[PDB]
Amino acid sequence: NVYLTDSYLKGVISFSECNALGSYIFNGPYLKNDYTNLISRQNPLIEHMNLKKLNITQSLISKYHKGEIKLEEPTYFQSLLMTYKSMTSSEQIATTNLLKKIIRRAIEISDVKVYAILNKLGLTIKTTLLKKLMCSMQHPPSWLIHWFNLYTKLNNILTQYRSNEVKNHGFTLIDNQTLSGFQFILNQYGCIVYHKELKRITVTTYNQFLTWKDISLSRLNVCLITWISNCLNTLNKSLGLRCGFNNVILTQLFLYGDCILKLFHNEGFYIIKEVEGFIMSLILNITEEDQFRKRFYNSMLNNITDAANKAQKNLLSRVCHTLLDKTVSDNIINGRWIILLSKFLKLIKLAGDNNLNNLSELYFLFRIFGHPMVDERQAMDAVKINCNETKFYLLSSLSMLRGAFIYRIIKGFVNNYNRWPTLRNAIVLPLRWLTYYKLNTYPSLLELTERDLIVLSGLRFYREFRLPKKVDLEMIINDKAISPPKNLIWTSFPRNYMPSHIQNYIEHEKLKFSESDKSRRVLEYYLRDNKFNECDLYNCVVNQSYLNNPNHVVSLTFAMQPGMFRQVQILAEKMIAENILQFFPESYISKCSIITDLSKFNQAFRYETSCICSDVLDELHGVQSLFSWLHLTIPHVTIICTYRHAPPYIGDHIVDLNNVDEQSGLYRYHMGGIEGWCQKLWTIEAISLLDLISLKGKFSITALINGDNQSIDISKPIRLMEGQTHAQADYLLALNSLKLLYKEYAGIGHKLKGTETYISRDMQFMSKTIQHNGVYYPASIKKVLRVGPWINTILDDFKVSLESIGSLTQELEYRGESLLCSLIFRNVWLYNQIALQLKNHALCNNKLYLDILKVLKHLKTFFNLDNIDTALTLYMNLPMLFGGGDPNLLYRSFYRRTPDFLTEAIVHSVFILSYYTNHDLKDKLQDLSDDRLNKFLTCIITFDKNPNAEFVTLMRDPQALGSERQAKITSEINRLAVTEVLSTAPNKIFSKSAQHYTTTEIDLNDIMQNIEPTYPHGLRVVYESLPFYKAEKIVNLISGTKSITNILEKTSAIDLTDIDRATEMMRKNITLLIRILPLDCNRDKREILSMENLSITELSKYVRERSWSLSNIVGVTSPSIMYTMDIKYTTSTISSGIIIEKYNVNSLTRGERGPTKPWVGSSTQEKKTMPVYNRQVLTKKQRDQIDLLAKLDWVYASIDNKDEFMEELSIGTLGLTYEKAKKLFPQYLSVNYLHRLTVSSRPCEFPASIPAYRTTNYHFDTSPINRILTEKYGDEDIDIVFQNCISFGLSLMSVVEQFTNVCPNRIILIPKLNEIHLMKPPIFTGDVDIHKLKQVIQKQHMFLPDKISLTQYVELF
Amino acid sequence: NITARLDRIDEKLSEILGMLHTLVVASAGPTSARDGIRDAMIGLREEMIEKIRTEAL
Amino acid sequence: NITARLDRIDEKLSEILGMLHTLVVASAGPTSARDGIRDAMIGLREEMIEKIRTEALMTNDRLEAMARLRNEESEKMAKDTSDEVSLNPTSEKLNNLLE
Amino acid sequence: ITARLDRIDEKLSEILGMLHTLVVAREEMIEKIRTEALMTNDRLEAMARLR
Amino acid sequence: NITARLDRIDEKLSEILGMLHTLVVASAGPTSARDGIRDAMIGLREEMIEKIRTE
Ligand SMILES: COc1cc(C(=O)NNC(=O)c2cc(C(C)(C)N)cc(-c3ccc(F)cc3)n2)ccc1OC1CC1
Repeated sequence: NVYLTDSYLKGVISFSECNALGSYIFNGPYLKNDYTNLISRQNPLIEHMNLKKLNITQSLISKYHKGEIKLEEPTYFQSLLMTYKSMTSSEQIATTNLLKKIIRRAIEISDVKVYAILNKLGLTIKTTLLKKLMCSMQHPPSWLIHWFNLYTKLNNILTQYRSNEVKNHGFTLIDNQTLSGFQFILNQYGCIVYHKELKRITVTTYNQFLTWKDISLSRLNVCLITWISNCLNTLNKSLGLRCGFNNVILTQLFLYGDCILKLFHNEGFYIIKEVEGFIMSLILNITEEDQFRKRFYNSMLNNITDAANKAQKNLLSRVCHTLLDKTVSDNIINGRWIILLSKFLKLIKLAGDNNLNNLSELYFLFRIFGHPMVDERQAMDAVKINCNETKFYLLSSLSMLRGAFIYRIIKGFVNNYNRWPTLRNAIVLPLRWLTYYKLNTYPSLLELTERDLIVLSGLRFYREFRLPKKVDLEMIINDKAISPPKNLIWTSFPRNYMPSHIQNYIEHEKLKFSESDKSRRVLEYYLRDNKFNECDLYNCVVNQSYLNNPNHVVSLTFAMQPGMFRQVQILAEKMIAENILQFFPESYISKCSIITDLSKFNQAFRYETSCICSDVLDELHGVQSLFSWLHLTIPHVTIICTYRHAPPYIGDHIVDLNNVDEQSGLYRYHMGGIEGWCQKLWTIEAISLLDLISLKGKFSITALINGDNQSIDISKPIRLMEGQTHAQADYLLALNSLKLLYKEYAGIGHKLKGTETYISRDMQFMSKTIQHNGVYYPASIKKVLRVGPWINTILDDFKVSLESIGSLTQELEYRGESLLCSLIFRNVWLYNQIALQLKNHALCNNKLYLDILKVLKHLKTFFNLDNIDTALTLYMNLPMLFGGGDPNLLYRSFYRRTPDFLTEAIVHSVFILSYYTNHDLKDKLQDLSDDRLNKFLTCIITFDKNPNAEFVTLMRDPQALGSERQAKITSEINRLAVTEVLSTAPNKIFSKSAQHYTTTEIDLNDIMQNIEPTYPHGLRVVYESLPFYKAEKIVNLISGTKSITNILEKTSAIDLTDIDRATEMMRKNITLLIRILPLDCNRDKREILSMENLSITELSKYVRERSWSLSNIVGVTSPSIMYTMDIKYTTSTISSGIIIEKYNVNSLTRGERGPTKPWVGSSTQEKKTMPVYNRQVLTKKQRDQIDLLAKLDWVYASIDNKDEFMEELSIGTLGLTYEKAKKLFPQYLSVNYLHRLTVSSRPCEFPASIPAYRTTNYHFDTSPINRILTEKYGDEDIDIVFQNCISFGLSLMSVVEQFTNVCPNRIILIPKLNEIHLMKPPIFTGDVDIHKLKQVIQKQHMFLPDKISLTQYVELF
Repeated sequence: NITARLDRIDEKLSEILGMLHTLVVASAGPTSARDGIRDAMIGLREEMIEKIRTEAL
Repeated sequence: NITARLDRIDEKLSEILGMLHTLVVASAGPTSARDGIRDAMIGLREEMIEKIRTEALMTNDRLEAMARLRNEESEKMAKDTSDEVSLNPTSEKLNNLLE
Repeated sequence: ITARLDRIDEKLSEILGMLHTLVVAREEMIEKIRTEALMTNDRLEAMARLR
Repeated sequence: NITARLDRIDEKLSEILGMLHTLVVASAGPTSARDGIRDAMIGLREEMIEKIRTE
């Protein structure tokens, strides 16, 4: 049993943890004089005792008591570390030299892709572009060397701890040499830093060290991106990013923010958090007129300075009674800090340069200063007041809200179901309204009156929707934790922090809870439930067993409650999402915009304001209190901070926490809305309020709610007086509507705040996304701060890390709009993980690296390469599908989606190999004196056939290759272990499923065996129609965790079998290229594949079929647009091809807009006739089980066995019998399912690699290719995605201007007809194995959907 | 006139109904659920009557 | 007689819609001893603007409550929606240093 | 019509008596549940006869 | 007609008088005016089952 610790911050820096450790170590309140400084020193944690008992720390402690060293705060040492400029002839020369190598290598790796792209477009370093870029990036600037050095030192302190803690448990790294001057005692339970020259000590947590490492990495990345980009832009102004930062200013920015966090302790983050505000103003000062920006600027300065004043107040109040009392600067008491602030902000405005690109990208600043040590008990105290406060409403205000909600529901019903909801109360309406009931129509907002909204509030509905009667296990199961039941809440605190009467009370309270109640995690909670049944959730919502339930608590850590109430919370949110959000699609003409933050907005809600609208959804679903569960239950439970180190003080002989007296971090009578819970109910009530305001103020509120930001838009037709301008009118309308918004929100318990609300004339910062004049200003750099060695993996998986580096790094291309800056940055951080950090793997010390070295020897001899260095340049270019190192296929630089990954991988390999073979990608494939591409393709098509489980595999990945011809993935590797741990689960729903899993994939493989043409996507649909699709979604989820074996073992340790499985997986995946590409004459093929008249898509066809032996596979194979289309820049006599034209008049169109409509590449729809019946009678998990079976009626109508097929497949799943079910099936008017089937496995849309706005610059004409593709294939469906041709041309327009600094006037794409083939719908011969089809349904019956019952079919009509 | 004044009486007596209903819905809250009174105030509905039948069989 | 008998019913229909357009409801909340919940409390407007003033119903920001229940605009509410927003004394210092 | 209006007024002056006892502060309460619950039940047994 | 409007009123005016009894009986008490809203709901359920198993 091994423990692998985090390499990045994934969690929170705990104020309570740092306070407890430091307070125990130094025998006095360290950070705050709370109860997590008292119990920490009376009864310390064993992990803290071990840290303090060390010989290194026992001497620092003694120095401190004798007064020789000054105890400080971790932000002080953050400032010290970050400005650590310690140099020698052996540290600033062995870091400059390593950086110079990384940069040269990344440019040399990028060179081959750049060569391929320039060769295709027709435009150790072969490309003169990267040859010029190399003479520029020869000497890293001192600012960049600074953060690279700091990141290397911090990171390889962290690596040295992680590997050594994997090797032996309890390891404490004691390091005083890596960083000169500093001395770390690092450990997963604490980090003690001592600086000798200054005589200072901080105690902090492992997460805070992770955060320091993250800060150094993030500033290294900001500097790297910036200085790659500035060199690019010194070469071509259109080759780098849109921003133009100067990095001496940026480093000064870093140091002044560090100084702010040094003066202000933890509190300083309050000030840093107002940075967003300041940047916002600088954007507004460019985009807005005087009154809007002046008002925002003044409110923003008030916000910043109240943040600073509150920061000083809290700092001096906190630090007064602690050991940090004399660590408060005199620049805080005497108010000189205002100058420091003035210099910080004044630097931001200088980094922005009054340029909207710099300003929008400057949002990375909000993330580059670390994270605060959030105080858990104080954040609860700030919320106790807002949630106990009594609210006073006019009964008329509640009636109008209820009525405006009921109006939305009546309107949505009439719009969807062509009907009014069935009224229990029709006698309540007047004649004017009761006449709207009978005509099934509604008045518009214009004809609506507030009396109408009062009268509507009396209507009561009959049930229109139905509860799902059997739990959806895919919605109740996840990786996160679960609050104990109330009586076991004390199990969330260490046994040492709890008094004896609580320890020996909770040793007896466990003897009366089920293993599921004591579980401590959701997955474990359900897997351990030996009395589980699918109808237990449903019986709770009907019997209302979640009311006055003595097991209820709320535990703040993010809030959580026991499983029985979390179930109801998720069900209530899900019913609103499925059934009710259809009615609320928002989830001079003086115009205006009002932006509000609804983060605290849940706090102000009460039962009187929530459950008047939520009571209308109770009636629609025929339930009592399901949607009102929160405000009816939480007022009776105790809200407690259950973070580990922040226990409550429990008075003697109090065991129940409803009897534990209130204190910091523990209170009662919380009225009003734990956040997240019921977030969807509060959104539609807010939209109803907006509709009521629009009525009261006579303006046309458009709305847009997304998370915690409500972006109202307001219009109000007026005609202005003389001397009043449009801007003045808009400002007046904004100020008036703001008054009304305030009054009406206050009418229901909600007091807005000038800080969190503001007004603009144009929709600013709508999605944390600066769109201005249709142009888009990205925050791309912010997305890429934490790109590094082992990101986003489990057990440091080498391939997933590569995948995440590559995926995150094309935010610099998709949004940043720099292909080459994304490329070079990708290659820096890829070369670093392959060539430098691979030998340091925490679990596989250099195994993976020795495998890479022998894979490179193989590559060297296969392609007869002159070096093992030039063999790594090749390994990191050829695709990851063939066991290579390239995570981003070259096609994704032009369009984001493809139906056929294998053709893209093969085209990528061809293009890359052209670098060494000097083939020309514009010219047809030809014979050349060197055969390296012939050898590559021959080893690809020629190989041993070893098909196994062909059909169950093509089902769960319709693009799988088979015959061990592609790299496996963690789900397949871990599946057979997941099912063997599940076979032992006490909950029989998973036990029996996992016990029958292997047999069910044996016969799920036999079902579609004998259907002579193979359609893997139809196979996908058959798969999803069956209860195994849902059985192994729970398996695919559990196989993504770490330590699958211990899931039921109650440890965070990774089992050694899991380590070995992951290690074998990684080593096989690394070495795949040796097997895929053998040297042995390419399998005794002394005659290599010929390239004259070769079509790569026929080759891909052959490789895929051969890989399974399958005589025919239809569907999947599709050409490559990159390969298929030959790029031209003039119209010759040929007069063929797609034509992409620039409609702008200016040569450079990056960061512009154009007349054209944006190109969303949407798939032509699935043309069908929807039959007439009562949709709402069926639950959504019944309605898409019909659309699946109807899709199978469509695809497989021609099989010899269809009547029996859909008879057994309709009775098994739906419960109807294929003639009662055929009535509900949509009837497809589309002949070709190959072209039109919509299924999980197929792209829904085909966008370009281009921000949407930019597509609006180009006009595409596909007319000349429909003339050629018609007179040859007539009007038959052919096999080349239509959307992706346009996507390719559009992206091609950008990429050419990136490398040329001119946008082409037009580009003509001329296809390779060879690559284009007919795609007509086959006739499916053979039967279905109908006894095997029933075997799947029977052995996986527990995951079957709800049966369309008999009291549910008669009322379908 | 007569048969038009009852229109006003109807339109106002409907507004009274809306008022008094929203007041019942809001007045049956955390302390009614606690005392087992909310269902008597908002009235039994489909999924609970269905259960009472299934018990009747 | 049917224009008089009908008018006396139309006067009890304006004072039932006056007594109902006047009610204020206090959200249910913790008791003053704060050991339990007390029901949502319904009462006439003016009798609700004295129970806040008396602090009989515990409420914070009581002056804003009285002002808003009255069809009246307070100072903080007028401050927060004003056409021009006034810089606090230290934000005038900051603004002077940024200039 | 006179009797109808008299009966309307006699009930509208008894609404007020209750509407004053409300801003100052079961058989009739539990006959409106049973009646409506019975109506939705008999509306549920209309769907049970079609099956 | 004026009897199709003088009969809609009496049924609209009996809704109001039923929604005033709920509010007054809930507010009035408690612990002896609410314990009786629970016993009498036990009665509701256990007499609804008795009218249904005999139809
Ligand atoms: C959404 O998944 C797919 C879509 C398509 C698709 O769209 N096939 N295309 C045509 O059927 C078509 C037909 C015709 C005709 C009727 C002869 N004039 C012309 C053209 C055409 C194209 C480009 C041009 F520039 C001009 C014309 N395309 C193909 C495959 C797909 O995925 C499956 C492989 C897995």
